Amino acid sequence: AMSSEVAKLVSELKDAVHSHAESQKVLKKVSQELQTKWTDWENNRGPDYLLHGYRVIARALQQTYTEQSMLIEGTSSTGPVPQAVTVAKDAVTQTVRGAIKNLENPKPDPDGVLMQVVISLGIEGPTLDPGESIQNFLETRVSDFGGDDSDIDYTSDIARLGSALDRVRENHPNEMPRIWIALARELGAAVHSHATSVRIANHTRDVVRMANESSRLLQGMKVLSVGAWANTMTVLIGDLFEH
Amino acid sequence: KKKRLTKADIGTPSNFQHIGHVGWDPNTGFDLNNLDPELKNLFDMCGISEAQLKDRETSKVIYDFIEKTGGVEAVKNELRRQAENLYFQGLEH
Repeated sequence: AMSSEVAKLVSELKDAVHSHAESQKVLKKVSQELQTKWTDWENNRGPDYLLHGYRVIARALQQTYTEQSMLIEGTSSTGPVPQAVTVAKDAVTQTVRGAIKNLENPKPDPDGVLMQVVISLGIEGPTLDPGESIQNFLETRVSDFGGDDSDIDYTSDIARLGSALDRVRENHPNEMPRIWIALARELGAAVHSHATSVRIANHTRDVVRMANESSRLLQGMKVLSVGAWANTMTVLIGDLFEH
Repeated sequence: KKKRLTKADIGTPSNFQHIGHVGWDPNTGFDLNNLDPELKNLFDMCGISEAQLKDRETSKVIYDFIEKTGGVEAVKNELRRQAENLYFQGLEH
């Protein structure tokens, strides 16, 4: 770095490489904390883990609600509600009532892969690059949650949602937050109902202050790496809604 | 069947593309394509350069002030009040 002009090249790249691998060290420590805790809490505290997992999700649905609330254009209906958004809002209610149904009123056997996926959509979807395909996201997630082996066919539900949500995402981008809030309020009710019915089967109530811990560590991850957070979110989701 | 992402995969990078909190990344600064419009508008009224937004040391100090004064929400509400004030003040009696 003798010259004035190579020393800057050296310095800038020096810095770029170091503070990258520095921020990786951080993330790794936060990850390892979150890992040992959840591993223990699963293997020890049994259904209190589960109970807190719902609340960590439940908290994350409310967060995307209020976050996406502040992107909506006008709460006023300024012209006709476009076709693509009516169709999107309806698909939200249908896919969610049906993820509710695969789980609560099945046909011989309860399955929760559909719940899991739309939950990941609800928390992680609003954080995706606008360029990301909602259809593709949903397809990738039925594999990541099992799905291919499972004897329910989801291809109907996925194409309902992916088609509707992607049409808005490309054709009416400023209306997407309207759909995300809808998705979150239905999911938020759906989850809180699953949480209260799983409470009925003998439990330590206020030690699910785990929730404030995980949502502390997860909030730290999020500002370091939104992507890493979305991955560890979908890990939590994968331990939920099963049996 | 097995879920591809288990507890040992916690913190591993997502194979998907993500916007980033308040449209800010702690190594690359503010993603300028996915910056919020009303936040951009604030930054232009402050003369803040695109190169200052994309610089790590300075974007942190912007990010942190924005969090200090009540998150992006307060900023949005403020530019919005200012616009409906500018609406009524364009009216000539």
